[PDB]
Amino acid sequence: GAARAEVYLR
Amino acid sequence: VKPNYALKFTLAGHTKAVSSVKFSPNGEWLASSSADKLIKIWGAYDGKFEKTISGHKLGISDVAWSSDSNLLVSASDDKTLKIWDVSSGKCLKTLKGHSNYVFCCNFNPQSNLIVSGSFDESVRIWDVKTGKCLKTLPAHSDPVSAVHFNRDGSLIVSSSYDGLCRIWDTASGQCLKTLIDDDNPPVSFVKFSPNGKYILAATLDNTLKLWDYSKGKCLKTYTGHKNEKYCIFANFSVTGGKWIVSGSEDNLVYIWNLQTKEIVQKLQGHTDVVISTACHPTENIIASAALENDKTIKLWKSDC
Repeated sequence: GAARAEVYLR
Repeated sequence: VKPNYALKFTLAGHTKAVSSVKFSPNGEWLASSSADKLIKIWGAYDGKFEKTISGHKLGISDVAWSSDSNLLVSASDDKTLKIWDVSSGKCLKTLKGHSNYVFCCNFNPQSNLIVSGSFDESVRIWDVKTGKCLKTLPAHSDPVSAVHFNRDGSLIVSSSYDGLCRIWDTASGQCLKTLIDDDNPPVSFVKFSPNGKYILAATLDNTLKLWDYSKGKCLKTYTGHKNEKYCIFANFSVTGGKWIVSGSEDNLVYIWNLQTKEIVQKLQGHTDVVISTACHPTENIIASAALENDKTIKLWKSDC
């Protein structure tokens, strides 16, 4: 996929 | 005064979430990137599909045009950036050096350098001609969400999920300024204003902020939209009235009056998060793009 289209949690 | 953006065209073709849309500086084209590993080129005024540019091994999070509209640079989960000759579709260089997903990218105004940001927490500066990595900045402590050069290319602004905005000297790589506002929400996007005097920053607490970076002061706040999860682009619209434009997690495009900070228009139509918006350089045209459940790009036109 593409990282921008995913949620990133600290 | 308020704008009157109205839906003109819907652009279908990408097979996964669209990640970024950008108009060419000459106003002729729209480039789009997607999690489907492709870049697509479309006519800016009619929305007519032009061609697909392929080569990345994994999805692409960003794409950007060179100043003369001749090249594109893309940032991918394959940990590379690729420089493309738009007219031929050729991949001129593959930029290898990041150790994790590349998230954001841009050329400098002279279009001889590329700046990139990554999940590896660094900002890299690359030579366009040779494709070589010139400098690696240990910029942040979490993924870098955005990178942008100022008006003459002397500075780079970067943002990160670590909650900081940093300004870097392009020549030396020195950290000249760290900007933060008394709370530490992830900074999801940043860019310099067209005049280079300000920085527009988005944070994952549903807020956009206009900073005077020389003074390190927040001058304007724009609220009302939903942005708590994704790195949504924001823009300065300058062709007609002076607006701030952004996508939102409630599936709308939001438009604010830059000076008053009031919401002036909300654009309804997308069926998923509006991740990216772009403003046409000469006409009052907005392009918007949405995530996985939508997969489309929309072109909106206004009289002001």
